[PDB]
Amino acid sequence: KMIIEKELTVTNKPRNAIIQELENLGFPRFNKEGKPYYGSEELYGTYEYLLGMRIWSLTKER
Amino acid sequence: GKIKKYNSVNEILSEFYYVRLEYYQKRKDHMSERLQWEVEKYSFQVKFIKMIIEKELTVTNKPRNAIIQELENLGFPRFNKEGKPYYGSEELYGTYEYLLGMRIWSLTKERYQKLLKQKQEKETELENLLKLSAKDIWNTDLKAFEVGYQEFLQRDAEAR
Amino acid sequence: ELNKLTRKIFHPADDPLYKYIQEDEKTVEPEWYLPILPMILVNGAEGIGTGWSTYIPPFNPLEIIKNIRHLMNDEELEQMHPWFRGWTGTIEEIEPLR
Amino acid sequence: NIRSIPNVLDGFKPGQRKVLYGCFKKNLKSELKVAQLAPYVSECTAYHH
Amino acid sequence: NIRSIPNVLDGFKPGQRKVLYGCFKKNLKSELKVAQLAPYVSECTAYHH
DNA sequence: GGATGACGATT
DNA sequence: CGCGGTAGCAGTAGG
DNA sequence: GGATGACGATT
DNA sequence: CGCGGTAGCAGTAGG
Repeated sequence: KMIIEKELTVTNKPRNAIIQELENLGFPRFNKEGKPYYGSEELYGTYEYLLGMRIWSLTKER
Repeated sequence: GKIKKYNSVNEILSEFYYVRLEYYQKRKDHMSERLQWEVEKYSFQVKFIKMIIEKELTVTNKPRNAIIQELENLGFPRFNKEGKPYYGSEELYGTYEYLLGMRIWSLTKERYQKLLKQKQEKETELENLLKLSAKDIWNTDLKAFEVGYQEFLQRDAEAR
Repeated sequence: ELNKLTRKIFHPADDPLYKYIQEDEKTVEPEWYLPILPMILVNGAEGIGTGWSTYIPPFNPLEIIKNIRHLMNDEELEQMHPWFRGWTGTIEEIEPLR
Repeated sequence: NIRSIPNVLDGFKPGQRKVLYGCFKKNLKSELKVAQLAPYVSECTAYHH
Repeated sequence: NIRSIPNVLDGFKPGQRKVLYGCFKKNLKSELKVAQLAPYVSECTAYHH
């Protein structure tokens, strides 16, 4: 949603600068199990649940 | 597959040799084709990320049909599971999965650069390959097997 | 497990080439693999079937490669003799094929 | 004849060839016991014996 | 005692339980011969017997 | 009244 | 293709 | 000079 | 743990 409304841009912007934005927007991390993290490796989880998703998701149907 | 009685060791060796040679030429050819296909794939992925960066192409929203249309109207070829392209316009015709399928990660400059590197490398491969005869490749494999075989003998003598 | 040398003999690159047998609506091993050097002369074989039988003694890989080079260069082949790994005996030819 | 006499090109009898093909399908760079590898190969190579 | 006498809760001896656990790990909705399933289970359940 | 055997997971 | 040996316990059956 | 056995993939 | 039976061919060895 934040990408559609153009409030968030991932095009370019080296992954570090993106991570920062994500954790500065309140986005929690997620490990392999599915457990979240909001504290700010398997212990802390990654943003993979959101950059990992197939570009397909970004189509209205998905 | 026709049972045959060989009258000399060298007869066997020869009848092997020839088939092998043929399949080295064949091998080189296949690797060539496959490689070209890969180069095209990479290239079009790059054209796709690039056209998205320059904002010339937008996938955000726009129901997948309308996107497909754009893609095939920009010249983008389809790709089946093997890796074979299609420009004619199911497994027979291939899909655009090689470009909407890619992880959102790709759209970060770093992934883009990695992609570029991979493309260049693929092309380099292709060029190195086309610069070799069947007997050449066969020879390389042979010497590699010479090293490996020496090591093997060492190990075998070591364990007995 | 696989010997580190196996994938050096049966090169992976040739895999796509072989014609894979279709059995039980499902794909199975190729008709034959094509090693970078005849293996049938490296290990030989023994077998009893119907009407036909077979025995082929092992040979020294190095010799085989030497002759493969010979053919690669349109050169006359050398004649080979049974050779066994780590064997410390002697072999003398008595008649061609003996 | 087919199952007992090898092919001149690789020197394999169909069993052996099924074994190796199996070892190629799986990543056999790490060992496993024979009594498992055999059934595995048999399964993924349509071995009826 | 461990390998011969079952646990009151499921009524399994460790072998049986390994078998079932194996059948759960794999999608056993389609059959396969015993001589393969046994080795499979043995492998993915650390069965040393 | 003592001996042999069934059952079952493992060598 | 198939056959055989042994442990370990509780109770039943056979002479 | 006829018989038996070795080898190997399969029942 | 482990043992045994059979086919099928070419040639060698044993009496």
